[PDB]
Amino acid sequence: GVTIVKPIVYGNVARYFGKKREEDGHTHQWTVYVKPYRNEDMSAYVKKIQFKLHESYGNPLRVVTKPPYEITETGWGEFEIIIKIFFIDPNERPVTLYHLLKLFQSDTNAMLGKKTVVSEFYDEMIFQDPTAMMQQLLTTSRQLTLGAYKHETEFAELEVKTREKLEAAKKKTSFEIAELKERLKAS
Amino acid sequence: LRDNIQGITKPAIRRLARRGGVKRISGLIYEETRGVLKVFLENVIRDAVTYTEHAKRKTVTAMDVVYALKRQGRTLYGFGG
Amino acid sequence: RDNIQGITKPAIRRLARRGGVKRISGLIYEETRGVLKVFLENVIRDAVTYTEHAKRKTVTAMDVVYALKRQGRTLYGFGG
Amino acid sequence: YRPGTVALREIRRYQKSTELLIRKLPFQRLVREIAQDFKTDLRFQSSAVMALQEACEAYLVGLFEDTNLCAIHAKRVTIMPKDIQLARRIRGERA
Amino acid sequence: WLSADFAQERRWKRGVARKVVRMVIRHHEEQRQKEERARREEQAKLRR
Amino acid sequence: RSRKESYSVYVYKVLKQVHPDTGISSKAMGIMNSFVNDIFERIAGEASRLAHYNKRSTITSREIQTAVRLLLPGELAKHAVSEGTKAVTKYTSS
Amino acid sequence: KRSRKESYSVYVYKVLKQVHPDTGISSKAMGIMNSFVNDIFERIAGEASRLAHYNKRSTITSREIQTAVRLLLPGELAKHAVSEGTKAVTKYTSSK
Amino acid sequence: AKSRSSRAGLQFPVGRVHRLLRKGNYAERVGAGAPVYLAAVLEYLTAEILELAGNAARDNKKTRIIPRHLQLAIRNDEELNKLLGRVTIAQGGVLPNIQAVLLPK
Amino acid sequence: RAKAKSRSSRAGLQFPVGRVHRLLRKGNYAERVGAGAPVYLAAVLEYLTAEILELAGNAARDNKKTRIIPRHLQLAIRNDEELNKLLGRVTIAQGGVLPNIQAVLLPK
DNA sequence: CCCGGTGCCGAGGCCGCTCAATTGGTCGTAGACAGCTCTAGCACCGCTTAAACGCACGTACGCGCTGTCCCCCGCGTTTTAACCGCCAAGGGGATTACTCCCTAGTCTCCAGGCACGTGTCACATATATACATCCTG
DNA sequence: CAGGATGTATATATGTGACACGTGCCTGGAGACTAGGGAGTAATCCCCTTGGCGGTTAAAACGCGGGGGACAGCGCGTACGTGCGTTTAAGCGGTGCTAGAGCTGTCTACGACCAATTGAGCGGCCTCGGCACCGGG
Repeated sequence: GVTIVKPIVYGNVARYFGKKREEDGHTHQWTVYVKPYRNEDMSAYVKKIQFKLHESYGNPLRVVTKPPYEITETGWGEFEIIIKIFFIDPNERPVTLYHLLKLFQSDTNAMLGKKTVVSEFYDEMIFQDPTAMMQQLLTTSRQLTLGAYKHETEFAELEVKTREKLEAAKKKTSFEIAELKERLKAS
Repeated sequence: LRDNIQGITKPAIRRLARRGGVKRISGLIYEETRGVLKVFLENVIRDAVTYTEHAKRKTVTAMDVVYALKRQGRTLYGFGG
Repeated sequence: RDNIQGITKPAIRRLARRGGVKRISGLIYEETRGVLKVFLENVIRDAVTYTEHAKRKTVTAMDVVYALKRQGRTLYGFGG
Repeated sequence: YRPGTVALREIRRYQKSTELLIRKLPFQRLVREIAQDFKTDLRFQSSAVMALQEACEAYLVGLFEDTNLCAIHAKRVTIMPKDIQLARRIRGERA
Repeated sequence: WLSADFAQERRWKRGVARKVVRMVIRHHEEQRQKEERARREEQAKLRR
Repeated sequence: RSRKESYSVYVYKVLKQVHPDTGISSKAMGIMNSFVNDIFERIAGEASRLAHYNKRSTITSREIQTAVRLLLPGELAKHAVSEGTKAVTKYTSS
Repeated sequence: KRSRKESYSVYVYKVLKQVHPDTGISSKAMGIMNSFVNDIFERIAGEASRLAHYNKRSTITSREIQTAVRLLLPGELAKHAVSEGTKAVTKYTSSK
Repeated sequence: AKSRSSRAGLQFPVGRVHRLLRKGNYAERVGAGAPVYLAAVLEYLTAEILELAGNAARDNKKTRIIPRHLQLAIRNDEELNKLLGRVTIAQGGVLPNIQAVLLPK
Repeated sequence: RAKAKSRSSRAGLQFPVGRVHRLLRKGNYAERVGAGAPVYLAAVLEYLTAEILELAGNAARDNKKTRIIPRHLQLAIRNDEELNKLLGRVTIAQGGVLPNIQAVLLPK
């Protein structure tokens, strides 16, 4: 009768190189990741995360062993990545997720000139009637870092929400400074 | 932090082997050296943090590292004042 | 005197068996004899150094244990 | 150049100098990584980090010096993983 | 060179004469302690 | 005769507690006594070194705890520390 | 409010200059030198303490230190250090 | 009236441990709980080794711990092995193990 | 009192006999220390230091350097037979190693 | 290697005494804790670029195979001494007597350890031809 | 049997880092001078544990024979080195900020210390039974 819910976010970021590379023809860098929604240490209950890529790469089955779990790579086309999260308790069935690697922007986002492409989704790992060890591990999770933890996608919207503060403060500061300096020098 | 063991690159390991006298190096020697260096740092820093926590200090001083290396048998001069 | 040959070929072979070897070379015995002689010389030197300070005419298993501990070969069974 | 000449050159070059062979900024991050697993928000002194790097470099130099002989024992010039494994086993670290 | 010498010789002299009168007190004490050692010799004959 | 001394009685009591029916020979008892003495020496030396490092003129339960941490490998350290802390807590309550 | 830390650099440089008038020493070399002095001091003092504890004596003496030096120093360095210590203990007790 | 060993619930001689600590020149002031803690750790290690050696000797149809089985336990336990690595148990022997390369077939 | 003479000067040593005695008496080593123990200890330490300094200065002159650096210490230690045995389990920072290339890895 | 019989000396339990552990009582001192601060550790951002990463190519080193030659390995018989008990006595340890050496305390005093500024005093970095020191012909 | 073609020294120079050298501070040390303590040196002397005699078989040793393992020669393959080009984050040092290691000041519980009392431990002794030894399956 014990149900534990762990919120997580899994996704990918991508940066366009501006031109097709001559070495391998790739056009984008991308990082595929799972990270926690809360500021908590996934390593207390995750043994490893395996990411299975498209068969174009020299090895498609990548592995990561510490949170925030992520892999950085390069590519030119979109493909589905299978993320298999294994838990410390071998009696617990690992979780399977399918992430559509997004590298290209939509027309609306392309017109806005945004420097990064992001696709990420929120999910909740549900452990129903978990073992005593697994329950203790899930309940004893510690905080990951003392800093803030945040989410990115819709990237254009988050960037606009950031700039709505940033440019306002910058313009205020700029104009106020210019006025102060000019008045003081005129006297 | 994470995956900072990869901050020990193939040129660095090859220079460390050149300084040890090795002429030709294999491919998996780099992974073996990273794994061995990580295991060594694990014990050294565990001893250092054990000497630190016991002192109720928030900073790992150089004397803590010196004492850890002495415990592990690697007496290190040049950092004992 | 030169009674170092007391550690004979069959004794060295039995030591090798206990160490897990199933085949010995022809030049291993003269090397094992020298290695054992150096190890002894060292341990006995430490034991005699302890005994001289102790002012005892008889070398003791306690002095042997102290010598072994100094050399790092800690031994249990003889009171230390 | 013939394979091996530029390598013996680097051998003679790095067996002559004494500077650190591992990069500071990358090695300090590894040190802080390994310290995170023991204490959160842990501070380190520059002298402590330098001592750690020196100890690591000396240990690795000794390990490679033993691995060189382990490889030469098998009439081989290239050091293979079993060489470092035998070195560690006979040292007593993974016996 | 000589100024510090006199200052040093003064502290040395008052120290030297000091320890002199000093062993003088210990000597007189040693005479009473000499009688006490004779008493201890009497006690040693007692013990024998 | 003199009075050579050993933990034989307490070793035998712990042996009875762990295996009520399994005895121990004299050679084994002497080896166990030597092991206990060596571990005592090592732990006390490490505690004195910790005291000298911290500039403390006294070896306390915390010093002994840190010395045991600096010597026992992992699970053994975690169990010995728990045993020592429980023993000291039960002692402080009497 | 000063936090002054001691060291053997004042005497390690005196011996250095008396055994080599023209040669100096850097600060890092002086630190390594002081570390060596501290390490060997600890070694010899611990060995003398061990000898005293084995002989059931609560005080360390010149004889314990001599046997400790004989045990620690190897071969033809032990003899030299022991002769130096013996000569010093005899020139010190002669009121010179 | 009450021995500190029984007070703390230990079997080892807390008092003898305190005496040895204060007489071994380890420090000028032995804490009240330092000897209790040390005796507890020693008792824990002794119980571990005794249990292992007991059930190693009883695994060979015996009913009396011997040096052979003490050594077997010390070398089979990965923790006790790291602890007593450079230690040699007299009359303990070695572990039965033959390399595959030496083995036939 | 009489002009105070230091124990180091009385013996003929440079290392601090007073500080050595302080360490010995307040340390784990023993309850109380005799007057002869710290003198002997300081003399031995001074001898070891003089020896290693001579070797380091020789290495420095060989390398054409006036300042003894950790290179001249490492080279001296690993070239000397007995000092190498004394400091075998001791690593020196920025000291380096010897150019000991195995004869089997040379051009043929 | 496993099983039933006999056998013995070493394990384990009891007796008794004493010396260490314990109980009670005191002083003081190192420490626990709060107050203050100022260094150094942390974070960040930009100009520079040296090192790292990726890829091509082939050359030399791993590695697998084969063949000879012998140098250990198993077995039989032959020769030496390790091993298991007695018998002096030479040392290792109890017991008593006693003194040189160190402890403890308190002044008196030479000496070294930095804060600071000043003046020398290496050799790291830079520059170039001289010397190997290759390697493809 | 050369020579472009690299790489590695060798020597010289200079000016900024760092040894090097006063100038006075003082506070933690270093020694001198009485008084008190104490443990180990020294001389006996009782008592076990060595070192020294003659046999018994058990292991060391010597030999033999052939067999399987070491070592050398050789060749196939591939991967590990070197060079070139692209890429990245490492080194620099410039600025901003505050966190806590460290100094400091006060008040206090814990432990060394000393004296008396008590029983836990240990030498000693004896009875006994777990495993050493052994011959048939």
